[PDB]
Amino acid sequence: MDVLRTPDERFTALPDFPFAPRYVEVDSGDGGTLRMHYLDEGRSDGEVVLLLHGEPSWSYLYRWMIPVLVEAGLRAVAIDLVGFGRSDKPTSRDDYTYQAHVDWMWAAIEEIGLADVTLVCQDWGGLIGLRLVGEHPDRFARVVAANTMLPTGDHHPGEAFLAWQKFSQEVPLFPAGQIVNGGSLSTLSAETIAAYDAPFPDASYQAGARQFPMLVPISPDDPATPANRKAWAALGRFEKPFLSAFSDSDPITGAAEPVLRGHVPGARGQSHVTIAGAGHFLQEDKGRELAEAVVTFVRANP
Ligand SMILES: [Cl-]
Repeated sequence: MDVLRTPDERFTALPDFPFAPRYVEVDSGDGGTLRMHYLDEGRSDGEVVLLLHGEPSWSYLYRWMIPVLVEAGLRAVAIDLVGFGRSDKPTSRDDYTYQAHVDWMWAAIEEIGLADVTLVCQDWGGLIGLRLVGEHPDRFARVVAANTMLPTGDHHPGEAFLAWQKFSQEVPLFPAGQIVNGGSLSTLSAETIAAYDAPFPDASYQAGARQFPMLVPISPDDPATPANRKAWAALGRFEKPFLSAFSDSDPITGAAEPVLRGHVPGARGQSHVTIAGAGHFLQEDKGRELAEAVVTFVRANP
């Protein structure tokens, strides 16, 4: 596969993001190697909180949450998906599949060497992350799901998702920063918008961003349907702590909240929260509040 790397000059002086870039290498899947970017902050022996972003964001999305987690004595790790952030970026839309993202993310987790992980996931961070919980439950001590789901293709995704999907394909120029603004209640600053555009100097870097919405299973003939059904079944046996921390103003994922909460046995008896006054990208609107909920949940489940 052919692969681009975003020049480092794109990431100079991003506001509120004083976290050193770290990298791991993973197999591309067709005989080469891809570099993936991650952040690793806080005490080296701290309980790991793994922060996974989705479409079309990157670890920059977690910048308000990281300091709260670190101050609480936790180790915050955030990984950029292939195609995003400071990770390498295959050039063909056909290089990106649900399976490939799952394999790439698992390889990153393994290479970094994370154990007894508290997953915090949103959007595609959870479509990938929750599948990984199903496939490797022993790796995850706890799970926080926020504005996400694990679709098998068996249920209609809702009109809000379909409107996003159509826009993502039809828009002539794909404006990642304005998309994140679109899914936030707060007005993102010009510098924040620029931080989300930083990975994508032009359209040649955006194949992963264009393809993601087409990978969401919305019918049972999806290539991910068999694996997602198996992962869903495994999540239905996950007895370890599971927290629902969805926001109140996200039409795309709102319907998924009670389905996920009801399915996972480890959600029973946990103090689920609704993050008030936040849109889809709830980490932008109420990042501190979500991080505080994660700290409370970790401490309540020693
Ligand atoms: Cl999407």
